[PDB]
Amino acid sequence: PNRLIVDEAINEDNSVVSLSQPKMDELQLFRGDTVLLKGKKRREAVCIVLSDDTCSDEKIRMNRVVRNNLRVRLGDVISIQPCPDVKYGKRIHVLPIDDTVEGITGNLFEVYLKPYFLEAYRPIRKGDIFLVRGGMRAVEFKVVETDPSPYCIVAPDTVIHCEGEPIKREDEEESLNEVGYDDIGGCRKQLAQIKEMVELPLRHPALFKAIGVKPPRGILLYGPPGTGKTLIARAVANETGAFFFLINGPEIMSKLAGESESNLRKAFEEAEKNAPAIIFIDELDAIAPKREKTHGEVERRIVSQLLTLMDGLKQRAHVIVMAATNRPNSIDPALRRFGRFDREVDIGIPDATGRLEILQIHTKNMKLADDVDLEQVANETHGHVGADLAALCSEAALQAIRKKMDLIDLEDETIDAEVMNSLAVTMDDFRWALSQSNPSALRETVVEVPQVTWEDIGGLEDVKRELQELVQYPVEHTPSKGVLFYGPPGCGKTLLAKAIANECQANFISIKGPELLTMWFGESEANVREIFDKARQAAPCVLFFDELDSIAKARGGNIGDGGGAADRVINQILTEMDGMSTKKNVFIIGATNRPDIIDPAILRPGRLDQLIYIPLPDEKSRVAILKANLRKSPVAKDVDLEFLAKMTNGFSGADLTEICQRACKLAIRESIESEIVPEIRRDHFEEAMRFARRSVSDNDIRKYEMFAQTLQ
Amino acid sequence: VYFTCPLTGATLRKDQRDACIKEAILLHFSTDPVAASIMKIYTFNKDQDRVKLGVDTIAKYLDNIHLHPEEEKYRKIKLQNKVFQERINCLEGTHEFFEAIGFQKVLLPAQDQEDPEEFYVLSETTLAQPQSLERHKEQLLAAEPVRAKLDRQRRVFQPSPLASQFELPGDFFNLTAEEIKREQRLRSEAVERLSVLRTKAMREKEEQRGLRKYNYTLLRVRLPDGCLLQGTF
Ligand SMILES: Nc1ncnc2c1ncn2[C@@H]1O[C@H](COP(=O)(O)OP(=O)(O)O)[C@@H](O)[C@H]1O
Ligand SMILES: Nc1ncnc2c1ncn2[C@@H]1O[C@H](COP(=O)(O)OP(=O)(O)O)[C@@H](O)[C@H]1O
Repeated sequence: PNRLIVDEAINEDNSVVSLSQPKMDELQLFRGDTVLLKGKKRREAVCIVLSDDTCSDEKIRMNRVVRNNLRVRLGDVISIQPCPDVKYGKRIHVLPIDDTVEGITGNLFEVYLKPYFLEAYRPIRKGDIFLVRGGMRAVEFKVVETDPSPYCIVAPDTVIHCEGEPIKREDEEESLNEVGYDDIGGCRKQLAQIKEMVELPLRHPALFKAIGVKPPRGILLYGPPGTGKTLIARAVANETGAFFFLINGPEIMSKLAGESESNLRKAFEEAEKNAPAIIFIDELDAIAPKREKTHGEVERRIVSQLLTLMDGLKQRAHVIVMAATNRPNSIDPALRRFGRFDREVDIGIPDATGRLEILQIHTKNMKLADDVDLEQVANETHGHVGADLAALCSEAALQAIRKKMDLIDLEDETIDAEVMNSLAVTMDDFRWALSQSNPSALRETVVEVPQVTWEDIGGLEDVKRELQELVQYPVEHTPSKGVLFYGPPGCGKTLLAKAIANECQANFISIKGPELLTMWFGESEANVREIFDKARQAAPCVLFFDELDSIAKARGGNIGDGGGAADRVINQILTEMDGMSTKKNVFIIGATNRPDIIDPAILRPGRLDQLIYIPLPDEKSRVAILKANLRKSPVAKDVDLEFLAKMTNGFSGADLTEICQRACKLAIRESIESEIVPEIRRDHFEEAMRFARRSVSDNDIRKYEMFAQTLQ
Repeated sequence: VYFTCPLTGATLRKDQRDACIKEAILLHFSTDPVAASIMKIYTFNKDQDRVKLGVDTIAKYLDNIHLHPEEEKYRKIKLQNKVFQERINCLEGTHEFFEAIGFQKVLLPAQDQEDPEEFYVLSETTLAQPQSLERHKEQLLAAEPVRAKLDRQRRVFQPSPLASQFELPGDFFNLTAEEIKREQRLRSEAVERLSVLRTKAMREKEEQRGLRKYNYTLLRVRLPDGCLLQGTF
């Protein structure tokens, strides 16, 4: 009773914790009441309690600053003891920690402590450590004297004193600038997977010493450079308390024969002595490259030594080995056998949401101007990884620094806190840095939740329901795990696959003709296994195979070369599909404009069992399509969209879009010419009608109808 | 949460509010039948949109006879009329109001049928002085539902420093087998929930489970002099 498990914070503020409301009702404390938290080693901290809709009934959410003051870690238990007797303070004395006040001078109170405490009414206790961010520096302070004891509320009428040399950090105190879970932006799912596998054997060693079954011995983190592979490994070690040993390929390979292998096995011995511990091996492909690709004795012997060291982990209790690589297929396959490194996690490239969170983390110490919009930046930074967003914030800061430092002119060993705190980074400084920055992962495939929703697709009301049923039924109640769309081009085949991914908040993986053709022409169809493996790692996701017959067309389509219906890639697709379960949360959607020439195997039971016909839209749907296409622009009241729909009887959705964009092209030109009118007028649509034509002939509709009648 | 009934002065809980007020209104008929039926029409009926239409239609019947008090065709209100049945007959207390302001319930021959129909017929005693019905019409239209007043229960408390003095057991921080298995199960379920491919309707069904717990609040104020002030809203 009155005890909860320590969990991650949602509110980043250092003076507050969040409880689930039912526990506040049992403790009979209100939102905003001051409570004490009882931690390990007879230590306590004072904070304010609130509540939210996400905290578990049996957990307390507190950030790193509060956990460090209690000397507790995630997964521990603390007691909550309300203390309504807390009074307002009269005088407090707060001094900085030397580790964070180096190179900076000036009046720390006016810059940091004053706005931090002013009108905040934060609880304070003697011995507390708390962090105040600003001036592009993270400065933490320790409380050395409080006139009331042992804690109070710091009110606007409380005297705040700060005189004396910075305090040297104690050996039992950890720096708040060390990487933890709050420093990781996107890839929350991947971090959760690591938690499940790693935190338990490190937080509770006694659980696994009593049994003959070992926890996972190695985890392989892969993805482009700069995505957080090392950051996750360090954050987990720092949050659980396990000793972190850093190894990398170049450090071992740069050594001479004998010394190289000695250093590798010595690090493993040190981890055992310091167990529990995590051994992180960076550039695994450099320390353990495929042996069949090299003739050197050093490379082969190091691989053999690493293989035996991994096996020795059954004796080195509580040591977990993690490795980082670019691709699981760029390392010697022996490491990936049962045991050793038999768990793989795809870190990937952050999406627009993840990129925003990463920028918000980096700017924690930065003062941003009112015109700065990090969401807009995250949308523009396509192809960037966290390492590039870190450089982006640094470059934006340096540009802002130069602009004002030319006016500050402070040339000394330290820089005043006031002149740094007055510096703000503007939108022009981020845009400048964006123009100079170059993404490191631009050529890599970017997989994210699409922005196309059901309101963007005109007509097809029944197809929308069918897709929702195919995904919802196996979860609400052998259900099919894929559907093929057939029919005329430009009717929404791709949009349907995106819209269902959107509503499900699922990742959308787009496979287009050129990619299917590249695998065919280059005899690299093995990449299909990586596509399906990406779909599994990206789950929940929708794996969309567009232009399924693109290779058949490349081979002649209606004529044909050495092949016909089946090819290298579709057969690899069949291979992977037959190994995928309905419980993998991967929904496979295909699309073709020539369903008569696709390998019939793909439609056999257990594969793409569902087939949906997408005909040309009817009259009411064509109106809906025009309205959806024009939802982003001003349209005059004289525009009769129903009249246009009545004329465009044979037009596809793609053809109606051309009309809308042509009307936009004319409307925008008139506006530009007038400036050198503000809305799209009927005259612009009537002119567009003079050029727009239907792309789907009547004979092509008969071809699709006959196929639909074949299946019924 | 406590309330005061404005018709009796009784102290009630949140569930006892309608029971006491309804009983007080039904008893009030012994003092002022018109005021009691007016309270019943607004208080007993939960659908206030129908109450507004009911009292507006009743006001129109009264103004019709007020304009032409010499014509007998405005003295009788037909209980089987489509408008009366939908707006007035569907409410509790509207029949009591008609009787309270001088209408008798009688059966009159129909202008085109043998079967007598139900009418509220104004008596000559009240018809002679339209000023009585005009005042009763305004008393009905200006009325509101009767609800128990929320008791603020103003209290001040003095915290006792002794409540903050407690020492934990030495084995407090040692988690049990159930606490460790539960936490690892929640970790596996949290990873699974992120992995599940589901539609928005399935997502909302679970998220919506946290939305209905409270309709009252207790507020406290921390005062500079160390006093804790509390009240109910
Ligand atoms: N997912 C991420 N979330 C937050 N920061 C990230 C992320 N990925 C990379 N970074 C940032 O980029 C840098 C990563 O550099 P480094 O420590 O060499 O790790 P790695 O090269 O393995 O990604 C750090 O500054 C880190 O904060
Ligand atoms: N049903 C529809 N509703 C709205 N717009 C559509 C529809 N069908 C096609 N379009 C328009 O056609 C364009 C191409 O659609 P897409 O689904 O990419 O065609 P395909 O699947 O044949 O490649 C889209 O940008 C969209 O504006």
